[PDB]
Amino acid sequence: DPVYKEIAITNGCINRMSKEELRAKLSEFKLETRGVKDVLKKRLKNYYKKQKLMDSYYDYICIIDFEATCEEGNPPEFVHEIIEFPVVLLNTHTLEIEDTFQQYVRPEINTQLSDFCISLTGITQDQVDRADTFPQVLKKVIDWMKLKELGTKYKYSLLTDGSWDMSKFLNIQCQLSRLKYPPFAKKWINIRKSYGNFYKVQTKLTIMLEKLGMDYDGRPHCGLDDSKNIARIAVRMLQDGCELRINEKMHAGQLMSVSSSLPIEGTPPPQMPHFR
Amino acid sequence: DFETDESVLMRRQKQINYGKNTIAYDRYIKEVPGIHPKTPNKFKKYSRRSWDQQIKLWKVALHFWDP
RNA sequence: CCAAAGGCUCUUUUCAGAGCCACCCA
Repeated sequence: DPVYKEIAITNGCINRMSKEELRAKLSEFKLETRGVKDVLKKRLKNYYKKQKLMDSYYDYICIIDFEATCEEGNPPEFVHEIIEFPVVLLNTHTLEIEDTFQQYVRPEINTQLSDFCISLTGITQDQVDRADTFPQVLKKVIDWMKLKELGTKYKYSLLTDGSWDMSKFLNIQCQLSRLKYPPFAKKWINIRKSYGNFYKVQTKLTIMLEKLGMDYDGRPHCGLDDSKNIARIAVRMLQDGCELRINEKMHAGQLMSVSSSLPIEGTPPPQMPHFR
Repeated sequence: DFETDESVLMRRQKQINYGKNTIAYDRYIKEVPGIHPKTPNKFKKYSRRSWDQQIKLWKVALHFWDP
């Protein structure tokens, strides 16, 4: 289409603008003016593309950020057990956090939280001592998603800041609890991978917010708060015109990338996995 | 030692053709150095990141005969 | 010399678009 020709040209034109020039046009068009040079270049390019060009998309996105038992020094051969299971429901149309779920989990092996863990996450020994076991919390999480009608009435996907919440934490937690890894959790959106490709900028939640001109809100390493801050990042990216896509999956208990070359992946409705 | 791989050479040549098949490139050869855009040498050994960058800077440069 | 360059891969949106790996996740 000839209109793309016109876009590629403006793109190059925007590629040569300085930060102030960029900051100027965006202001002029009354758009978000915060963020590093790359964020702005991208923000401005999509404005045009969008303008010069005038769903199959997810209705909701579940942001999940686990906290787990840990130890000082962060050793590689550590057996982590999930202690906080949060979920933040993001309405892609409304672009707002519709609802949230939070529960602490009592670990079966590392029953006693180290001091490092307690100070890092802010989760106390009493909170965990009186919490439920992973399978029980997983049941409650699944019942909560079912009440939201995810997978049935609504098209949705899981989203995480990285690939370890799914590929590592939930993965070994399932092994420890002796249950089969949940099929609804085999594919997901790794917001970091997206963020890097979209804006062209390591990746810490704290760094992604910064390069966006955003301030963190809540207690760091509180599962729910990070999740809520990750949702602020997803909202902003959707608003900057990024089409977040399931980009990673679990196959044979091994992390694999999902091709951006395939139709929008719809996640199955949640179902409590079986033991064994 | 240089680049011998036919598939690499062919891919690079196509990239160069994309640049040469522009009119700014023909405007260039009509008129015309040190700043004058020089075509990347495909037989040279370069990393993928370096080759692509040279091609990107070269193509941008040729439009000095355009916007 | 210079210039280019993290290692790679796809596309005429090629003044341009897209992706994988590495790095990062408590």
